[PDB]
Amino acid sequence: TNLTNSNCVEEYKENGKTKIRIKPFNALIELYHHQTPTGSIKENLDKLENYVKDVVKAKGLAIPTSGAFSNTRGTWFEVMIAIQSWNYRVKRELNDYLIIKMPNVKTFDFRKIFDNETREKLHQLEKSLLTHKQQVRLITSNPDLLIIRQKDLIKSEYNLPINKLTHENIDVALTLFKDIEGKCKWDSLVAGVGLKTSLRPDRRLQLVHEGNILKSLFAHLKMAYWNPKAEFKYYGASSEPVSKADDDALQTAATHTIVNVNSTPERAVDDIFSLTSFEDIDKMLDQIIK
Amino acid sequence: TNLTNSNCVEEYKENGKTKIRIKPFNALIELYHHQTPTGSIKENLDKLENYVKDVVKAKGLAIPTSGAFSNTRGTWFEVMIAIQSWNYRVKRELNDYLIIKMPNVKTFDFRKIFDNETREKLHQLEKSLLTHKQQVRLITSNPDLLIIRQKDLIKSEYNLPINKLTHENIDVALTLFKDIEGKCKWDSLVAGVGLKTSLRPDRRLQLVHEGNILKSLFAHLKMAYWNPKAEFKYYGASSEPVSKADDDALQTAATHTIVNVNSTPERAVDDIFSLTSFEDIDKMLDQIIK
DNA sequence: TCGCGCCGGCGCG
DNA sequence: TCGCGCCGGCGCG
Repeated sequence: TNLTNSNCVEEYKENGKTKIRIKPFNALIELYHHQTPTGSIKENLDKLENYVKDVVKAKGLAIPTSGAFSNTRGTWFEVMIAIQSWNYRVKRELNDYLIIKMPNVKTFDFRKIFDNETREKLHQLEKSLLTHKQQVRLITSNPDLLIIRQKDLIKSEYNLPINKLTHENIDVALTLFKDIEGKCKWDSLVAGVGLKTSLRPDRRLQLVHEGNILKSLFAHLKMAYWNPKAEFKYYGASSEPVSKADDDALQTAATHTIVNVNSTPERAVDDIFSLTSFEDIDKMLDQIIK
Repeated sequence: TNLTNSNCVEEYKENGKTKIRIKPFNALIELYHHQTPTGSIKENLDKLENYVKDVVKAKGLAIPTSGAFSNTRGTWFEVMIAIQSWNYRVKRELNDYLIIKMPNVKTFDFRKIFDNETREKLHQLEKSLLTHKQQVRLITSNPDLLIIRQKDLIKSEYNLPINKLTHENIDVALTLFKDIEGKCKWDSLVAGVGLKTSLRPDRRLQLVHEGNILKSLFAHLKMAYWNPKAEFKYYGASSEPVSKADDDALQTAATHTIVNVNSTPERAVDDIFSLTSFEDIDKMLDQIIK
């Protein structure tokens, strides 16, 4: 029952004071180093949170703020999803798919996945958009999850499953994006997913912005390569129940598709998934892919 | 120095426990009942926050959570802006403008401001968007601030300035939206503003969604009334410094304007204002209006 | 009851 | 240092 030797929380100094820092990956390793998480997702998140709370208590330290936990829970959910997605393509034996948890736009802009030709197409768009009196851009956060269909990206090292959470295992899932840098043909990118532990009426609209901007960059590519068949879909996924009001908001259109009376309107977010269990991650990936 | 008789915090029961509730309007009245706020905005917000914090301390009660303050600060800033905007149109003598702090989409959907003819134009769009296999919508939060140019809406009661914050004064500013219900011609709506005490890379993109959706509803109206001259602009306003990265994000395009090579692209958010002082609110309104 | 729309406090490079 | 992108906890009808 000894919790005082845990490293899921770290001490550091700032302005002559000792401060507390949650180490979200350490919490995952210290709970899941023999087996990867199973059952209800939300409960595992609360379990991890109550674990760090017990640790700080046992060490006699100040409880981390709600913001620290907001941040921390976001990472847990993403890593749970990234690991489950890694194992999905192994057990399904998807020789030509990758599901990749992306870092932030500054560490690695998702545009860097694309081959030289496609990056130049996007550079032409970006540069022309700035060639006006009123300069415009197309900025969004990196998608949390990207689904890429390209057979020659898959190496045999990806075909070893993750049965336990180590520093080494979490590292490989979270640096997967590095292997595909400058290698994806434009239509290899088939889907992205936004991952949220919970939704708010304000925060759910960030999923619409994301889908809208991504589908707008993709529609440019479809015209630059005059391909009417290639599709890019954008999805949402919550760990909580999704309400009617959440559902309506996320039916919102990618606005460039609704200008004309005889256009068929596209949703910016094609579907929203309520991931109750780890089995639901597999279910979600089944729908997105097949 | 007696803080124990203050009503800026309220006690209420929930599951056999006594809970604390900030009363954000009471905090404003108890600080500004002789004169309306002046000087630096951010400092007045911190002043109001430190006032309720001193009150709970003096009463020996639990300090409200950061979420309670997040909520509370949002209301203070909006009311400060609403009151300053009320006084702006008086001192400028804008006989044909109203600046209105809107409630939420459920209390009063901003679409209800419009006259019967324009509401039917939007109902045709909404209903047709649902008349597909994949149903789509155009959902956003209500704009925080709306600027309406229509001379016949202005009554003489609006021309009395607000020199002190009472329950009665805050009520009139915050129910102003009720007077214009079903009265605005479509092109009377000239601007909306999103008001934020601070920005985040995620949260600032909600201003882009808002602008994008609003300009998409307005572009429909421009076509339904075949008017190439009518404009609707969308603006942001922070109480903190705005960074280069905030600036870039909010240069993002209303995506329906960038489809074609010879389109002139429009920003979804036309400008972002950093409101340091109350004088800056006046400055901002000067640019938006004239 | 919950729906709305608010925003602060992160861990990490 | 700050930029990224995370999300919980509201007051109110």
